[PDB]
Amino acid sequence: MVSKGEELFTGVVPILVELDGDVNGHKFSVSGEGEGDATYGKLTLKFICTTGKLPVPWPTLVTTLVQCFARYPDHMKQHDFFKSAMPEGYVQERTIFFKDDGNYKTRAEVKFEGDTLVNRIELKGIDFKEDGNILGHKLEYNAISDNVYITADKQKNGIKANFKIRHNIEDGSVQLADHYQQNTPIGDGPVLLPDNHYLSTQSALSKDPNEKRDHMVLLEFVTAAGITL
Repeated sequence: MVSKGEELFTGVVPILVELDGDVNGHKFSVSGEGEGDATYGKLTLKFICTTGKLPVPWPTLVTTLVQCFARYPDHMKQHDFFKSAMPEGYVQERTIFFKDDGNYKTRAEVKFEGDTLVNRIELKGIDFKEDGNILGHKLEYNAISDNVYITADKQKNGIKANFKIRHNIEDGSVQLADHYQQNTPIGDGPVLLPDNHYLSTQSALSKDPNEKRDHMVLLEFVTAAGITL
């Protein structure tokens, strides 16, 4: 038997992303468009900073800027919280701690508007160092790849996740970003609460050679794993 939300991801689905941010009083907005194909766990997106120059490095915003596009293997389909919450959607909140520097706090709503999957985000960043790796733009425009560790939060009818991203710094060192995540459903309907597992995620960053606005092109693959059969 196929689930309710799962049917909405059987083809290629268009994606819109909108972010409003404020980091140490530098206000900025990002808009993104692309497509997701959950059969393959594949996302292709382009993001543009609509207010001018982005005041933080693009790689720092990747995790914030739609885990419902994860490929869940057939034997793990009963563990896909993200699709089960659709089309009504879910709230995704994070705190992201940059080691020896500031933190981002994010809140997003992820839901369908008609045929389009929308991710609407507010981001607040505080306590960043003006000469640090973030505000000082010392991070490599480099891929990021890691595992998102998911567990159920039966108390909230949702999930929690934790993971670390290691951003490469221009001098060969690493800037750690510790992520803490909570997702909760927006609707009242039932959702699937998973056993422990993870999402193996890889994001490749590139540029559009014809684009003069400050932008990021992204190709991403996301696959669920860690349960055995």
